[PDB]
Amino acid sequence: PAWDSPLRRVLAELNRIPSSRRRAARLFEWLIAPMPPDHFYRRLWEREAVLVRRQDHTYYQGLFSTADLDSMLRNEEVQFGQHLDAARYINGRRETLNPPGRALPAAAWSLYQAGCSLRLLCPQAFSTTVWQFLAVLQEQFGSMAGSNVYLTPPNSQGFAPHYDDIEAFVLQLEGRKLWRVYRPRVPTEELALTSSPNFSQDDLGEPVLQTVLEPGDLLYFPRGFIHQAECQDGVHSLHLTLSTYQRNTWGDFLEAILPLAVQAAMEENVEFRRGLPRDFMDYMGAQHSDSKDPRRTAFMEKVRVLVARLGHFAPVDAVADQRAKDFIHDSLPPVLTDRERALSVYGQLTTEHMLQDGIARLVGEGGHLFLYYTVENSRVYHLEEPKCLEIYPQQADAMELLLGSYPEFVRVGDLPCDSVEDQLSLATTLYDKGLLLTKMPL
Amino acid sequence: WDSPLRRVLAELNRIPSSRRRAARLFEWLIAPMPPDHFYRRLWEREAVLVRRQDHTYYQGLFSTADLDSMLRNEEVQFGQHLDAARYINGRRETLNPPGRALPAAAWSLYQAGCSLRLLCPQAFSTTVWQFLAVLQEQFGSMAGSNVYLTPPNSQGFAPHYDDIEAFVLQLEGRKLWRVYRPRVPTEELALTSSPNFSQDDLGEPVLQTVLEPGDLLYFPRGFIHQAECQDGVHSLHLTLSTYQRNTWGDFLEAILPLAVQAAMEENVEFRRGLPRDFMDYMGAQHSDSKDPRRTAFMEKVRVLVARLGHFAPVDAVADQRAKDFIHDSLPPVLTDRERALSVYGGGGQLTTETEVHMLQDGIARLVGEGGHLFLYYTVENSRVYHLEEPKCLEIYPQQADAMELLLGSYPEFVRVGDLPCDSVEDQLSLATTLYDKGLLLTKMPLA
Ligand code: NI
Ligand code: NI
Repeated sequence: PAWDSPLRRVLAELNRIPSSRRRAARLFEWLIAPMPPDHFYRRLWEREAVLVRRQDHTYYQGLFSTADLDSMLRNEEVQFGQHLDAARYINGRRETLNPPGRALPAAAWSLYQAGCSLRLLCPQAFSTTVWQFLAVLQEQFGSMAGSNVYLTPPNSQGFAPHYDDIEAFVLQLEGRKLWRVYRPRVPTEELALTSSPNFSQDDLGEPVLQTVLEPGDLLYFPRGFIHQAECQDGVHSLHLTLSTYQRNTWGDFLEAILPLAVQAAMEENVEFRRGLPRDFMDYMGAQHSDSKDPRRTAFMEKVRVLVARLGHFAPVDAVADQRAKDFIHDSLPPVLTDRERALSVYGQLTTEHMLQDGIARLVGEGGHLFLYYTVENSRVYHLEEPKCLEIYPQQADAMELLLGSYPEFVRVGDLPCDSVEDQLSLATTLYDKGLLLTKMPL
Repeated sequence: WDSPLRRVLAELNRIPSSRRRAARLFEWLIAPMPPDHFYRRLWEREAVLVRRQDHTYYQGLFSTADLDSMLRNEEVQFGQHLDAARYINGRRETLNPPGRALPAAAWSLYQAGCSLRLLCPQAFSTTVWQFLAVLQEQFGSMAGSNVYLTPPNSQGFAPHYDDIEAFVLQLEGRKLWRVYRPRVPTEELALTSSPNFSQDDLGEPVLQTVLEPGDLLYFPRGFIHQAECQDGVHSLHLTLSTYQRNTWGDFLEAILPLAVQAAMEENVEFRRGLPRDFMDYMGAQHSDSKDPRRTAFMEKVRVLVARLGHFAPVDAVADQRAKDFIHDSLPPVLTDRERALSVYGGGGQLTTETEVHMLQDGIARLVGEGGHLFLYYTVENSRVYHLEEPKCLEIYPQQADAMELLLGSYPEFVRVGDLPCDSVEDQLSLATTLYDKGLLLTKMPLA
């Protein structure tokens, strides 16, 4: 019997699936199993919270353990604040207790002992298993996948009730914790855009979901959904919560669209460049909130039709590209399979495909062309400034093909350039930067 | 001594609404055209020339002498208040010798061919002031002016197009004007001043004339123009300029981010996630894409942008622009009646029995900002653009219903004791603060 924890099983499996994309689907299919991904997104994602009773306390064995924390605190410069917070919720308040500087096992555990909950901002940096997990999942999210690990001692609550500004996937890892989740309390909170203030017990009402998680379980809920948790009994609780979809709304897309749309409208269409009525302020202003004038209301219309006309002028593509750019510079660097590694520079070449599917994007800025890529990003968010390189027009077509036709191999001498000077400097540059894998080791 | 201008100004002084005075002065300025026809058909559309057959028309406004007495009796200074300019053989060349333009240094440059341009004459001329201060009331946007003096057989400026509606009042001498239709759709009602052009680049003048004292030549932004003196006579024209940056676009530029803001706060569809993989079908790279779900994204966009209108704070922006107009506005020119009835001659011991209305119709805006109410006003502005910071005063919610009344019902007199106000201390306080601040007048001389 090849394997022991379905995590280790499925992880090994991904190393045997050749398409980074396909790997990405898979892992998520696993994450919410038995449930279909397709049914989840269509009806549940952003719609409702979700418990997955796994029945398998060993489901996640290998991802992260109390031990792995204990090592980290010993073997790495874990700093209170920057990497680790000590939290308490008692008598209805939260108290944070971060002794300045360095977070040593001694101190950490002595805080844990005093009822504090331990929260590890960024264990993707230190654990390479978590790193992989995220870096695979983020490719099917089209949005940064981040994660924190929470440890709560017996008979204590770490944090107050609140709603985040992200989609949360709680994975129970060890122990048992009593959760209470709530549906958005009012229209304006449904899919909220800002973390909420710390709420008290009167502030809320009756939960839609109230469960005790056990290792292997998964609990998911959309942003705006309030939630609190606690240890009871005598057992510790460990969980990793995965999070994404921060600032990834149509709204936030529109914000960028519109300013450029109006600029365009103004340069290209003259109606946008005409002068306002001269006496418009005789009927427009808070001061005339209530004018009977029937040109108060024509003005109002003209603003709407003109606003509607902007739909036509909006650089929809140009902004999609710019958001991707941000996802790239936002992304955790790729976890390679063994096959990929070996075929790549990480493991010469001649006129006889893409390293992975989600590591690079081509983006025209200022009549130029830049290929932005992930493969030199830290395992800390934005610790690296964005990384690109300049494509010259001659090679644009080729580069576009390479990205559009993964995972299909292409002969270097079938890359639609002008010359064979081009075809070689493109595959050469790409290959060295770790963007490109060969079918036979060079 | 007695010209049409002198006559219309003495007419304005007998017209009690400040809003009628403005209309009437414009009617005078573009006569014999009716303004009604001008603003519907020709404003922003066509160049317009008024052959007036009257040299005396603008007599009073400004003369060459008035420009001398300026130079010698006020610190007029090169760069800042006065520019010399020359166009010869193809190039403009600018020559502002640092320092204080006195007459010696001025006339020399005039003699050497330069055209003199006076940037801020309404500061020193009190007729130009009245002229602009009245006309801005009916343009609803800043009315600026410069005065251009040009010696014979010369040309001061290269051909350009401006970013403003321009009215040219020919005051002395003669000048050959050439006006040219916007050359391409993107230069029609253009957004910024053009680079100086070379006579090779320009098409066929849509209009060409010699202007004589008393004529008026209007033409919209975008329209290319240039002028030259010929014969042996000089030119002296004032150009009145307006409507800078006062477009439906500029209104929208402001609306939008507030509208998107409100839309997200106030409606869940905007707060929803993009989809997980849209950048598989939406990119510059995937410009040409086949995805079908693409043309769905595209529509979602257009349909949400459509929705955003129905979220736009159109009043609140109007109000902000009002507030900027107020700041840009020249300070008002009082009739002798306004002056006699207001804090310019007699002082605040009034009563519930005093009848009162606002001083003029265009000196104040009431604007709600940060849960507060402020009356912004022009009566303390300078006759120099933006020299003073925005002036205003706070209105407490127990007065706002009065204050709105007062502004709405100019020029109807309202007994003080009939002001919607909860108390009689409140009643008197508004009236008094408003009067002493010089925003109010009484029907009867206070003393
Ligand atoms: Ni939370
Ligand atoms: Ni000009």
